[PDB]
Amino acid sequence: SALSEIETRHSEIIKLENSIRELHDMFMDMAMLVESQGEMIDRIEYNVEHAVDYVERAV
Amino acid sequence: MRNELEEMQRRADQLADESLESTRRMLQLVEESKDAGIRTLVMLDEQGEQLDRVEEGMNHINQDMKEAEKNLKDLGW
Amino acid sequence: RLQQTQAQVDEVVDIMRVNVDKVLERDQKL
Amino acid sequence: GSARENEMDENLEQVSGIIGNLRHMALDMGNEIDTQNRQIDRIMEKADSNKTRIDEANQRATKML
Ligand SMILES: [Ca+2]
Ligand SMILES: [Ca+2]
Ligand SMILES: [Ca+2]
Ligand SMILES: [Ca+2]
Repeated sequence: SALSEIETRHSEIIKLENSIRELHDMFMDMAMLVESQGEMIDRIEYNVEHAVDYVERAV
Repeated sequence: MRNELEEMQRRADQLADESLESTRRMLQLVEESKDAGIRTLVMLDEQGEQLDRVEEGMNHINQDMKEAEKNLKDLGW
Repeated sequence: RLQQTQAQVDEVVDIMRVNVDKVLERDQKL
Repeated sequence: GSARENEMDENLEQVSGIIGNLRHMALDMGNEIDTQNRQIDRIMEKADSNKTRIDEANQRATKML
């Protein structure tokens, strides 16, 4: 029974590690995803700022 | 009987040793998650302000096109 | 106390999955 | 043994506290993204509206020639 509670406790430890690992992988994916979009927004901000200048000079 | 008790104890020990190693790995995985999470919040905050500037810039364009239209209306075109 | 952790982690997982779905959506708008 | 059990217990206590921060971070993230998604939607709309008016102004002008 001492061994028995270690054995089932062990299974739950492993289950907990799997979830934590899944959670860690999501937190890494999110950051990659947001970083990538950081770069798409740099170009949009640049394209827009120049369209602003264009329209302003033309009027 | 002594062989059986010793076998059980050694199994308990070793299973417990693996549960410890697992909690150590958990600790590295949550620590790193926190850092990724923090990094994400900082990038999102930066990008939030970038999107504000873009929206403002679309509002700018908007108002200058109202000037252009008022000019065309004035010139009969 | 172990049990309160497994459920706590699976809640964050659910929350991060929705969040990642929104950001795939935000990726599509850009 | 008790040095192993005590360490396993401090580790888990520590993981738990950090899971609590991760939940808080994931929720803020979610909110900030909902807000930026609405904002992106107003930007897309305004960019398309801006481009229609640009094309129109030019087409009116091209009649001047
Ligand atoms: Ca940037
Ligand atoms: Ca850049
Ligand atoms: Ca045997
Ligand atoms: Ca044996």
